[PDB]
Amino acid sequence: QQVIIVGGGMVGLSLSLMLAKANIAVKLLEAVKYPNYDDVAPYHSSFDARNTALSRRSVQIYQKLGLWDALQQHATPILQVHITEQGSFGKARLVAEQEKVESFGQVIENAWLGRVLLTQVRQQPLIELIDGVQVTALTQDAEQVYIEAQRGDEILKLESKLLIAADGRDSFCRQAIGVGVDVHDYDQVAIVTTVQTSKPHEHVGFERFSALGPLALLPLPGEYRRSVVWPVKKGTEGEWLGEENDQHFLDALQKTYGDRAGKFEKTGKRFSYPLSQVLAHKQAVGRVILMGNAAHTIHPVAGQGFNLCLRDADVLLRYLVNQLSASDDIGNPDNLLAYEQARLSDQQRVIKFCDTVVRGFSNQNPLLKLIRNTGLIAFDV
Amino acid sequence: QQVIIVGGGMVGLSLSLMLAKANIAVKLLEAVKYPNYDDQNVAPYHSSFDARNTALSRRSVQIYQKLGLWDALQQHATPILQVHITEQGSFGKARLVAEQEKVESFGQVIENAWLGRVLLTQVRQQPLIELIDGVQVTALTQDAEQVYIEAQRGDEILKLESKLLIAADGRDSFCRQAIGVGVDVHDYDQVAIVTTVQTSKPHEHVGFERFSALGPLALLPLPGEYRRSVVWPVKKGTEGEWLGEENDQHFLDALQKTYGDRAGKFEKTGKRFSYPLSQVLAHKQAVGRVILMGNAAHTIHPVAGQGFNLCLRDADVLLRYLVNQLSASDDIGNPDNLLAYEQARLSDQQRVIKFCDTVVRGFSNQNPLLKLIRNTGLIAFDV
Ligand SMILES: [Cl-]
Repeated sequence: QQVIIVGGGMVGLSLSLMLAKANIAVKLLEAVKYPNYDDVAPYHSSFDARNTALSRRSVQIYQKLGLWDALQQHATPILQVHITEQGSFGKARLVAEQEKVESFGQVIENAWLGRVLLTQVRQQPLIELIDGVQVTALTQDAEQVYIEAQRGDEILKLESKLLIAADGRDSFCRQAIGVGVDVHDYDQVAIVTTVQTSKPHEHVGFERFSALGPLALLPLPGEYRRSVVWPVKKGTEGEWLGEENDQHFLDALQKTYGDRAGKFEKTGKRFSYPLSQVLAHKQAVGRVILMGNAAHTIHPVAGQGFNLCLRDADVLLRYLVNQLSASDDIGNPDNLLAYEQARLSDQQRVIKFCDTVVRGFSNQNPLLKLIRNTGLIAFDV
Repeated sequence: QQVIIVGGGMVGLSLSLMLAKANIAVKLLEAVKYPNYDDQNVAPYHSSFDARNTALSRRSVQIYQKLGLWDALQQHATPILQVHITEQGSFGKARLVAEQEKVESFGQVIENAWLGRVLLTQVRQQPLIELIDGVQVTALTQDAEQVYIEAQRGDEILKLESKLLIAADGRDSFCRQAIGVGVDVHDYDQVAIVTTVQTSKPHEHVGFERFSALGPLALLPLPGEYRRSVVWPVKKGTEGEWLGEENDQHFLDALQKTYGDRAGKFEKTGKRFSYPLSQVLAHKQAVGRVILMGNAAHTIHPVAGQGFNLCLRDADVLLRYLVNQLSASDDIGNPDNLLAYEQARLSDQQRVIKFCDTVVRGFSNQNPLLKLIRNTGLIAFDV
């Protein structure tokens, strides 16, 4: 092979497929052992399964890869958004209609996204899948990267002209190349789950600004299934978590939305992850490049930062293919530095956008602050 | 009498009525001669298409309610019950509809001619208000005890004294220049084109605003069910293609092209007034026994109401300082009491001025509804 990718997640699996499509062989390393579904294995969307909001560029990226036709089987589009409020300024409704395909994006089930990616990777002869290995050494010289993976008793020694590190927020390769991270924490915790409503969503996403905070209702592939996103202050998560508070969670959703979504009949397990940002100081060190959560972990945004990672993968694929037009060295360090410079503006804009979204959770009645900020009618403050 | 208000506009008339309600006699001066309405059938009241309007806040209506005047003022004042903001963009189409919860919260749009008529009529029936019209103040001096002014009627020279002088004589206030107070001017490179239009569809107390390349185009209701006020900020230098009788059809075509059929056909437009968006601030608002009120203290244009709602709040707070001062002294124009009032108003005026900058800077913001849909983290976008 020519390229080594450390980390076999959504980003790593997607990056290996883009390289294989560009006729670039790749060794993919992953710590966990993948399920070998060999007759066969029936996919069923679980109430406790996680979801991901894909942007239009992410859908287009998978379209060029020829994978969206399969990914669409368990992904639904968002056609409209309905935003409402009822505070000390009046009731207001914001309805936005989509007209271009996937402008509001698609909500895909995570289990289906990884299954399609894993199945297609195993069909590509240019991708050598090496699961059950944990990298424990990484060195560099002027010509190659050297890694030592551990497989129980065996030692695995590999080398390549370029190493792509996509091993998650707690990346091992990032600390091996001596790169620190900056951590920004927020006093918020996102409560996500999957509920079942008597009324179908009809590809409409909902959000209600209440005293409990912004309560989201995203459509799911199931016509009567919805994905809830509910950020709250740290410590307030215990009131809604656990099987003991299943109906209490449904009661808060019912009294907030009333009958706009019908009756909240069932709910799954409520997941909680603190809102924070883990940003690496650098992304390119010699012939090693950080991709995904190894470079930046931005969870509070829609898509959990996955759309930004897919853009990094698409752009890196171009910088490597264009480099191969000039020489046989796909791991040209100056090319990796130029790639990082080309991604700086988009990454900083998303990182700043994440700060705006989290600080916006405190803003109740934002539709009527927009009405006031027009200066058209006379409020009194 | 005892208090002299210089300026017989909407502010001076309101202030004189507020002082009269508090049992405070007041002399009111004005440069223009007022038309005694009486029995002259030649001149009743008409809602002219070239007349100005004012958006009154809830507290402003509450102030006129305490004065027993809103029952008559409502005859030519309409409430805003809904606000519809539309927007079209590359990503799609969005609409925001905001309704009213409590009465008067969205405000009332009153005709300026009717407001001045009711105020002037009520002032003339108030014995505690001495109305002196056709007088122009040509001199203003002051000592430790009184203010001295000299007004001219052409041949008659009027000399008046008072313990307190309330200067409400407009943006080019003579009293502000007499006490030696300069102004600070903050200018924007935009002017606002306002006018009154008539539409085939009734507005039904619904105010509209559409964002486009022309800038934010506002359509607000008026007392006439088919009358609407247009608020249109443009860049300085391009207001000529909309002003003038020869551009009446050019102006109506731009309204029809922006709103389509949401307001029916734009049948008729009045004269287009173009006033520059700017803030004129007096360096000081109180010097001795002279105090500035209205546009004499701060001319505020970009916001709805043209600062009038701020002036009524200024007058309401001023009455509280004057009434309490009279409860402990006979000097209603104590300079230190006026200075304590000015500092207490600094917070309100400064936040209105900052709100003006926020409004003006928002004109350059096209597609604001989509930005709100983006800034909530609901769906995945990319810019
Ligand atoms: Cl105002």
